[PDB]
Amino acid sequence: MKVAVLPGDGIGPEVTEAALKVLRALDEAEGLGLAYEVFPFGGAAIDAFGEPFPEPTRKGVEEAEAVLLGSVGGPKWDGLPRKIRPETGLLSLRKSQDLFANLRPAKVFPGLERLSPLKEEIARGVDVLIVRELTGGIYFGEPRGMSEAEAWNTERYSKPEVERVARVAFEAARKRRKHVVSVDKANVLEVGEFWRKTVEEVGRGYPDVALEHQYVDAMAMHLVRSPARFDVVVTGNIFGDILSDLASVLPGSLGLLPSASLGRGTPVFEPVHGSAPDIAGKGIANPTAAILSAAMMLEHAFGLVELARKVEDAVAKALLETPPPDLGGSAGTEAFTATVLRHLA
Amino acid sequence: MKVAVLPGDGIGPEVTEAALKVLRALDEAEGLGLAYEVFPFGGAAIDAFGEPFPEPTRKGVEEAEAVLLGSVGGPKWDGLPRKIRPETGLLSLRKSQDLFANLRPAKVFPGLERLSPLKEEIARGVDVLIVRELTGGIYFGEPRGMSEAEAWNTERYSKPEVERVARVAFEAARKRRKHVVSVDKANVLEVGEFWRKTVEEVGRGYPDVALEHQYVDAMAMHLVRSPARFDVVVTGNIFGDILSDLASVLPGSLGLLPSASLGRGTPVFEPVHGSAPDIAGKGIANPTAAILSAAMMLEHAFGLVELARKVEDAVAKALLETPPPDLGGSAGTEAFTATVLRHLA
Repeated sequence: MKVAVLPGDGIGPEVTEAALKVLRALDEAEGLGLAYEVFPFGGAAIDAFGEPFPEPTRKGVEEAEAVLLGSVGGPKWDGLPRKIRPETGLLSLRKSQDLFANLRPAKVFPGLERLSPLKEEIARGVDVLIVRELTGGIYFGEPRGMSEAEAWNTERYSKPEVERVARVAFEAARKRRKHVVSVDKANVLEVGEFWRKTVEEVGRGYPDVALEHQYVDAMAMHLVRSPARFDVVVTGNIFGDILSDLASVLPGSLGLLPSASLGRGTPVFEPVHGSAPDIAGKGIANPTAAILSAAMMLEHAFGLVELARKVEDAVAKALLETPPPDLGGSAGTEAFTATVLRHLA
Repeated sequence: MKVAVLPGDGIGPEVTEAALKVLRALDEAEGLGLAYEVFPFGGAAIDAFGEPFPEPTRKGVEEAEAVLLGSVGGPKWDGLPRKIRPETGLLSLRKSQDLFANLRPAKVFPGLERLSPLKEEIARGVDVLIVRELTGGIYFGEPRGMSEAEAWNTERYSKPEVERVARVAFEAARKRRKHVVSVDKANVLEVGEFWRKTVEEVGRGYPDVALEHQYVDAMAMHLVRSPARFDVVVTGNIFGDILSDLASVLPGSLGLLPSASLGRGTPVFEPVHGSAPDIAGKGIANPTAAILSAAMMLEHAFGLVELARKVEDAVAKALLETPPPDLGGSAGTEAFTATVLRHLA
């Protein structure tokens, strides 16, 4: 299990250690054969190499089976030239690995329905995985341009692009509840038609997975009204953005949202929360996302689905017994991780 | 005050009269000078002239200062060829009047928070009005096409298109809580920056209306997290399409949603609910959306903001006191209407 650990800035190092504590334990039990090395990345990397994504790291992730990222960025490095901005390190990582699918789970752990904006009958059971396309669509399609009279942008999609992301969606589904729902606007847009069409074809290869189609506007409604009825959701770029964020407000807290990016190269797992520099070092940083990103790494990168669950359950019960400050608690980073490890046994 | 009443099909004429009953009542007390006429539309016009939007009607809307539409379409005409479909009548009526702005308000009536999918604390105070541009956007942008290997579509906007819709939003804000919120994807799309700068200018014409800009993805979260902080939300076609659908679930029931379509021609005010033939006749039809549509006509078509407010409140109280079947109640259409009419005095 070769893991490249890029802790990053702010609280990154704090929560990453917490995730590593859980992994080191699981290894001391199941005998996974872990083998990690931490690398400088983002702001940290900048202050030592003058670049957010140095070569020793670029090579380190190039030879690791998976990369566990912490946070990146901080008011200090935020105003530099785009070429060396800490955010640019992430783009360069993604690009170098051809990571085209971005996975974002939203789950209302049994017991924390209180935190959800939704009523408790509707939040109870939410566990949706939003798979989005990261490298195409209106966001990158040309032409694009402006004037004083008009502006324009082109949403373009090609077969290979839709097939790739469609496959990660069906594969992901295979490990979950076997239901996929492709989102598009086939009723009005050519690209919608093209998307629906290509997904269907790809769906043929996974006849054991329940496929469904939903227009983006009709889907925006269901996520609020009845999110619990969904498993995997797969959609194009910009719609992936809108649906991911709409899905993220369901659980009720940024600190319990892991994330992942799969593609041709080394997969990247990392929390969705920011660096939170002004709380960095004080301890008290919520490690739920990082630990859950690790859970995701086990499930996806190494396909140990069963262990990923064991971890999630442990952090599930952990959030109820010793809620970290964010959830109105005291359990700091170190204490909380401990309570996870207790249940992990 | 000339109103062209196009009852429509299904419960169309049932809910519309209720509205008209209230408009007559208001006409007496407040000395309005109401002057309306009912013309055949949708299936009814097909049943009489052989087309959904026959010339006699088309003339009526042009002579009128506002149209009060009911519902349209049903099983009897669904099996008709496109050119004659009742749905096609709408497109004809909209196109003919140059209707470019679509106003869809969503509001959680005090006391009826239990229906919302949101928690009572969040869903309380919701009174958001979404203005969406209908004639531009990726929906009708060119170049747009599909092949065997790829599909493309052009999101395109011009100063004339963005300026005219923005104005309807500002004008709308003044009659409301004076705040306006434009939604775009300016951080990555050339059209979004263009939309933002253009709305920013139009905005300098209403120094009183508070203006804030928000990315479409961020807005999808805000409407769920805290919909009670928004007054008028203005945006483009597709984005407006999604946001309206989203905001619609907030109230809890489709029957309480009125809508309007302003433009260069005769404005159109109608309920979002379908024709519901399966209840057309046997009372029970909730006339709320219709009455609200009439109230919407007064504020927007005739500027009687005050008298509009009066109706909204009356109907509001009527919901608690005499809830219609579809709101767990028993009050029939006439029954309900009377209670509304009671509170109008």
